[PDB]
Amino acid sequence: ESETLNPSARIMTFYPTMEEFRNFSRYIAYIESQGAHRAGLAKVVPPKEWKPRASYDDIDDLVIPAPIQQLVTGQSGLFTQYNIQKKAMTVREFRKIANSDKYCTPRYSEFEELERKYWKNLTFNPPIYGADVNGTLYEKHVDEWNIGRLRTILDLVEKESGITIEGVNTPYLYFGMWKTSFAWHTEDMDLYSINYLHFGEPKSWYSVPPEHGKRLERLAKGFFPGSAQSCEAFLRHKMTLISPLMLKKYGIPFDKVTQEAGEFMITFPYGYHAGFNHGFNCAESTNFATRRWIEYGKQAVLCSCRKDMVKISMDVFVRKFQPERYKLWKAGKDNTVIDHTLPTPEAAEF
Ligand SMILES: Cc1cc(C(=O)Nc2ccc(O)c(-c3cc(C(=O)O)ccn3)c2)no1
Ligand SMILES: [Mn+2]
Ligand SMILES: [Zn+2]
Repeated sequence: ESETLNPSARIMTFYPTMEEFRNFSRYIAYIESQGAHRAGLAKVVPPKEWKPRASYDDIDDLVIPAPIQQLVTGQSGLFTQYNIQKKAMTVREFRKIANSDKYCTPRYSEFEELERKYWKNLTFNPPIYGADVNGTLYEKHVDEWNIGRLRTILDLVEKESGITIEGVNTPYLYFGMWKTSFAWHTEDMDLYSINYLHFGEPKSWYSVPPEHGKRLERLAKGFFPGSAQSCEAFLRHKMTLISPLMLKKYGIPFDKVTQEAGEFMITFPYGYHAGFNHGFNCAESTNFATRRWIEYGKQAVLCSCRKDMVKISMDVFVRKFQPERYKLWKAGKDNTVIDHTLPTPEAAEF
């Protein structure tokens, strides 16, 4: 049944009506009923009717406390990205650097050309990413798909423990410029994420189906044996860039999509993704959960080499949503096997 929906596991694109767009968790359940999760990544174009903010003219004063310069080293489609923290600057100052002759987008025709220049010049002229800025650009009254308050069961973490985790159950803003990158990764605790491109040049994405995630990890461990030996989940460092030609050379299934201003991207549990920005832009994102995520959370393989890494206690989720398995799980005897093709239980009504 689920196997027969999106059998190619390609990235799907949805055009919800305003009525479908009102209930967040419901529409996520719907696109899962259509097999969208199999790609690991889906695009959602909101109704033309909709807008999270009337104007972005008031934000050039917004502070980016920790701009990051992205040093990239490597060759032959394999790279490691090193972050050099720069001193705080305003959106105004960032935009100026971004559009400057030194850092601005190169001219090009088709997307494949711009993509080629990305992989050829990755290691040159390291750009600056205005990443991980705590905040939201949603107007306080927007009640549809509000990244600040999506109301999924991820809310159980703060509700139960008072714990907030920046960018995970709070919103992050990302100011891009040409050739700024996000490395191959799944989300913390293998959660969902939502990404909204407020304004500016596009953001291009690569994705690998969850059902082939393990194959990507095996490749990554082979190419980086030192890193694999020091950490049980070194891709969570988010420093590892791998070109689509390299994935193609080693038989890893993957898809590409380009995100335009005003569009949503949804990543799904255990969905590996990576990509880059085309030029000056701004994105807002956070994580979220569904009932399906819980098993993923229970089995997520975490970074073993850093204290300050993100770790959510699964206990409250197993008690409340899997009470019959709690004893078994707590005694380490819960051998549930994840089927990456099945849609979340909330999808029943479709
Ligand atoms: C140092 C340091 C920290 C990070 C990081 O946490 N990055 C991160 C953490 C979680 C994510 O989901 C994404 C991410 C970022 C984007 C994007 O930048 O557009 C798109 C998709 N995923 C990126 N990268 O370098
Ligand atoms: Mn991500
Ligand atoms: Zn680690």
